[PDB]
Amino acid sequence: QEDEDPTPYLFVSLEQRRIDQSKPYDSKKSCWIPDEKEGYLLGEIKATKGDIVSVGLQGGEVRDIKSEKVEKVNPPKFEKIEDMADMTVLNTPCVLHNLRQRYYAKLIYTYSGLFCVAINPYKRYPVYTNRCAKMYRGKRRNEVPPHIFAISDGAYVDMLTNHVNQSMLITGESGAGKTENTKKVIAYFATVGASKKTDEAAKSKGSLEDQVVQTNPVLEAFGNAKTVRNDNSSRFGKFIRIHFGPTGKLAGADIETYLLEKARVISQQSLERSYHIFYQIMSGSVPGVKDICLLTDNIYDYHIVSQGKVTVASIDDAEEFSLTDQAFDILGFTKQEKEDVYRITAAVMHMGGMKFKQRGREEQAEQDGEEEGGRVSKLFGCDTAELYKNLLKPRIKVGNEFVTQGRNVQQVTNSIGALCKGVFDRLFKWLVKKCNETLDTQQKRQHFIGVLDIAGFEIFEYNGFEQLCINFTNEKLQQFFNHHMFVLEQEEYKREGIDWAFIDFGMDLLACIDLIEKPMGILSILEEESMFPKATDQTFSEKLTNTHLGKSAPFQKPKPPKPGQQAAHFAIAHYAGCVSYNITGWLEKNKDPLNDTVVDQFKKSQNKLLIEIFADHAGQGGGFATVSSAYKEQLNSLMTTLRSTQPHFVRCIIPNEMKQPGVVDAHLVMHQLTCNGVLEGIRICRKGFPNRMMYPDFKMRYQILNPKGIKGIEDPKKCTKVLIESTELNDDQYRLGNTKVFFRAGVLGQMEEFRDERLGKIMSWMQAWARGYLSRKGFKKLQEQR
Amino acid sequence: MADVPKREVENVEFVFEVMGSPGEGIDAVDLGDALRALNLNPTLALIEKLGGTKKRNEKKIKLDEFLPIYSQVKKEKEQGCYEDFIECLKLYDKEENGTMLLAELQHALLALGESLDDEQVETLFADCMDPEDDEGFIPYSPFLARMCDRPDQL
Repeated sequence: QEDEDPTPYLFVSLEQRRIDQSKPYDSKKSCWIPDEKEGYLLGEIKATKGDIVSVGLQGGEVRDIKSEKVEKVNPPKFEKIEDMADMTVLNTPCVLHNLRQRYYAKLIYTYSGLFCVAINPYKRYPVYTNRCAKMYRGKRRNEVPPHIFAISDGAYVDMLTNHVNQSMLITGESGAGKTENTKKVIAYFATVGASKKTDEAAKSKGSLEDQVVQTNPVLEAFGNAKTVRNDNSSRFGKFIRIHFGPTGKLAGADIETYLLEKARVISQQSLERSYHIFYQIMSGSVPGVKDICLLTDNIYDYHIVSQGKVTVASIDDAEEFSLTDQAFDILGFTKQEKEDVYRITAAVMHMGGMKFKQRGREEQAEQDGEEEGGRVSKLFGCDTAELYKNLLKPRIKVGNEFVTQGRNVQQVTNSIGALCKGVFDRLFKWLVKKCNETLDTQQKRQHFIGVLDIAGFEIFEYNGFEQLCINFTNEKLQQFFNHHMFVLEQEEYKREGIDWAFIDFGMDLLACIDLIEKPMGILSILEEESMFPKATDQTFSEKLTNTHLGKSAPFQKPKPPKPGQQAAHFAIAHYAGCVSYNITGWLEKNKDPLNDTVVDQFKKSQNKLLIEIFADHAGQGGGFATVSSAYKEQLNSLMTTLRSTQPHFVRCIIPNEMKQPGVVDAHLVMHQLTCNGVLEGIRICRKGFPNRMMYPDFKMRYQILNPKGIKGIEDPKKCTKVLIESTELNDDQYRLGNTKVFFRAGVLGQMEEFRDERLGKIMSWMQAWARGYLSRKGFKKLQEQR
Repeated sequence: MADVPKREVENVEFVFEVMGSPGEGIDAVDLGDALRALNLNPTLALIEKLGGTKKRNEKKIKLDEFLPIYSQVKKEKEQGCYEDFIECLKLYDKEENGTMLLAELQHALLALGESLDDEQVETLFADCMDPEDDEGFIPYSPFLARMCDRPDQL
């Protein structure tokens, strides 16, 4: 085939650019106002009566709106600008407008400072071809149009130049194209890092992209689930490290996983499923599996995975399991290993069906049947009578000796749930380890570029324990971004010889992070409540308010509810907005008591895979044995890994919920730009001097404001100084750097007004002389014929 | 009226002979062209401000009524010149070598200020513009010298 020219999908043409920049525009009347339907509308101020502005809209409507809601517009010079950090007006409607206008012109990539924004076109644009990729090899970001390839190549160069590992954090909700963008980043590194050895094994093993994708059926069967907002949602953070050798060629890859949503193993909301694997195995599409697993044809026999939905219209679980079983074969799992994976997965389902009861007022619990336990025992290769004994009457370490302890119905029931989640979590870890063996090339690993995929900030009508956890995670991730931007800005100002006094932009998020994680914080209070058997949801809610309301700035009263249901207990001022949290059940959800006696039995059972996945357990930060403490531990492990890399940031956007090309749902995109940090980035950069022009560019642009003043001055820095001083600009509205001039927000908009007025006047003169030339030409014709 | 040098009056009279009628004078729709015939270059805004019209036979201007108009335009001073136009087109001279893209100048004349039409630019370029490069560049100093009748700049 021939690669289509990517120019129409990356560049604004010279012709189009001069059309945009000469468009009529009134700085005094143009404005953005909010609108319920379109998010924002472009308007013209018709009149102002005190604080009330009368704004004309397209169509003739005139709307009275308070002045505080009337926002400024960017002048035509900044139309479809490639890096929105160069806009003189930096506000939400101006960001939406620039993104929208580029999208309408088939341009899906836009920079916003460090961020590279990719808006899914729902069309096949020729932007991933080799022809396109070659445009970006070794090019600086400002030498070529915006592209994820520019970010990818930049991380590659920085790795080779700085000798430091890199990270690429890619965000995107369902429909945003995050998966496609991740595949093409991997493919891009496979291109610039290709070698005689990689091209050799590329016909037998396949390309790096194919090798990684070949792990999807396994990792997604066990790690993905149908949520309310996504039929195939990843329930874990994934860090794909792409390793390079001492000469910058591919050196294999490995996958690290974080924060698997263990709770989903034993609990589902009414419109969600558990992990796909449970329904895949139950489909019966692979002969022999269900017999090996002792499974029935009735999903509702297994309560732990049948509390919400059990089928999904867009998923053929029978076909998926056939592909999952094939992937196990392709990935080098032995027949025995594969069937033991199935056995353990089914044993988790059976464990959930083990019932217990109380006889009289005796606190001790006992079996309520043994059929379910027997199946667990067969699959795990352990003794049934011993399993119940270890569940009903475990032994605890009291110093030297082991003492038997009693358990009631609730205590044994909670231990089952913890065992179901624990086994599944350890099985998933092992599956990742096995998948990484297929990505290992034994080559010398020098540095890596790691691609991070982890769920983004979420705000729902109901925000529970899981919302706080992932929002806690994204607060730390956004602080990570703020700090990186801070470091680079500090280096830029030093490099330019301009005074810098700003505090670390990450400090802005610290009060919220500390409210969640520090002692006496939210998670700490939750963990400490378990030391009080009298504790209830209200006792916990009261201690949060008593400790933090009016004392921790990010802790706020919850929004008033819609009827009684929406009633929440407290709110947090996150970077992405105020979030109200309902603490119902948090005390129960956070308990995670693993029965060490049972684990010891598992470690001596006949199922060899069960032994392996518990290998690092030797059974015989905050609150011990809680979900919150384990969550904090893995989050800190993730952040430590990231803080040892130099990061890059890609933001994938879903423009509309119908997959329609060329349509931008303003409210939907605004919500994403708030959750993915783009607007936080705007908030930071506009605080100082966001806009910067090289001195030759400034002189070229604004020389007309004082041609006499700069006559004969060769140095463009001196010319810039003369030109600015000849304007009415305030002395503190700019900064003169070594190689560029810095400007506060809105100042270049004023320079454009000066330029427009002077250019329009002189052009009218020039055209008046043109009409005089053509007129005197025609007057000589009349003078001769008369 | 009576405060114009006699030689200048004779030039005006010659324009009125060619353009106007002995009795009525000139039609107000020709005020701009009459001022241009006298080597002035008023903007459309200045013409309109001084009584110019857009339909013929709506207004007539006698000689004695035209002289103070002519005098005011001739005394008005910020009306542009070759040197101002050089500085203006430097805004399109990235290489600081006295050249610009022909397409940039055509767009500017058709989209900014008191824009011309395609036919006027075509005639203007054919008479005053040198051929363009393969890159699309032209020297704008010779073009302006011819348009402004400044042979000293050639």
